[PDB]
Amino acid sequence: TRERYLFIRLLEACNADCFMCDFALSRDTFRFSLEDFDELLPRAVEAGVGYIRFTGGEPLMHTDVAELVRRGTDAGMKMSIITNGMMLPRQIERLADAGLAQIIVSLDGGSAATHDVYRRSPGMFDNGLRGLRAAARLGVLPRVNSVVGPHNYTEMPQLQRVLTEAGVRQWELSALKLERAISYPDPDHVRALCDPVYDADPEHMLVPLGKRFYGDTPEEQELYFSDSVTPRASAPLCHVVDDVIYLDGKYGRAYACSCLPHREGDDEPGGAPLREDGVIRLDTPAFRTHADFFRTEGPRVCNGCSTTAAGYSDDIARLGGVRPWQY
Ligand SMILES: C[S@@+](CC[C@H](N)C(=O)[O-])C[C@H]1O[C@@H](n2cnc3c(N)ncnc32)[C@H](O)[C@@H]1O
Ligand SMILES: Nc1ccn([C@@H]2O[C@H](C(=O)O)[C@@H](O)[C@H](O)[C@H]2O)c(=O)n1
Ligand code: SF4
Ligand code: SF4
Repeated sequence: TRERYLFIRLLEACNADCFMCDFALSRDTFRFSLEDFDELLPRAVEAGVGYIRFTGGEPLMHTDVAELVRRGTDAGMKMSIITNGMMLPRQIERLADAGLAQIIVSLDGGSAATHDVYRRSPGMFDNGLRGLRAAARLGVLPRVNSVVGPHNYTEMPQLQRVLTEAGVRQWELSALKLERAISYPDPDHVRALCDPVYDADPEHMLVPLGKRFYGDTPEEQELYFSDSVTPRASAPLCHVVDDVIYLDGKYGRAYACSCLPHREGDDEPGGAPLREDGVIRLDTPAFRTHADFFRTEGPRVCNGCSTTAAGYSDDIARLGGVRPWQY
């Protein structure tokens, strides 16, 4: 059994205003507690978890995020945080001293003039880049998440050499996901600008993780451009559901991957309950049933997968294993 990733949606509140996320302008009051994390830690330790990644709205708004990293690290967990970067320069020193192993910053443009518009938060791009440079010199692994659609794909060649020059060592480039259909006016122009980004020398240019956001095979690219179906785990099986646990903190839901919490599917809550009798438990029979469904059906029904997770499952299918921070 491999080293698993545990996502915790610490909170839903956020300080940004992104057009594409439900937590834009969220002032929700739920806060995942240190008491919850103390009960969860031994359960994740025996569940084979080696990575705990904090997400949500904006985790740097959680007043305990540094103490959570400190306690997770003291239990042997490789700690990671996904942030929009606005507060990262102010907290990266304390986070690094607390044992933070990886920082993920979400950038959706090659410059402040575009990113700060997409997230409607002037100064967020600049603070994200500072926090990445500061994390690099503090020994933290710097990764960037990018969401790309018709509105910003021409910026990706510029973001690539910005990230490269800044010392970022991992880059997720995944497609915009919305309920409504997403159509590019000219898919050939998307390939003409973005194929060189993926065809760059990884020795000199940061090329993104996993699959290309518009697909790798001609069939995947047709399914993405013509029918807005995002690339997912190929092959017959998805193996991400064995290595990833995503805890929707506010509600009581645990998911077998980091994209299934954002799906629609049924109407009753997705995933499985995190608690059985007020007691936090992992890999419950309901959770194993939830994961078993998407292990078989994921490659066939999942319209909201990410490029990182698709490449993760494929490496398990072809190679039998993944490198440390492949998720
Ligand atoms: C919900 S955010 C929470 C962490 C932090 N607030 C941030 O943005 O980096 C987690 C990731 O999901 C991405 N995301 C948000 N809305 C998305 C969408 N509609 N389609 C694809 N990715 C999305 C964001 O870019 C971010 O990298
Ligand atoms: N509408 C959305 C919004 C976010 N996500 C996923 O959220 C994950 C997280 O919350 O941590 C991220 O790691 C991942 O990059 C992103 O793709 C999604 O799948 N669909
Ligand atoms: S900063 Fe993160 S949580 Fe907030 S609206 Fe943007 S993507 Fe959503
Ligand atoms: S195929 Fe489905 S279950 Fe598997 S990683 Fe992608 S979204 Fe998750």
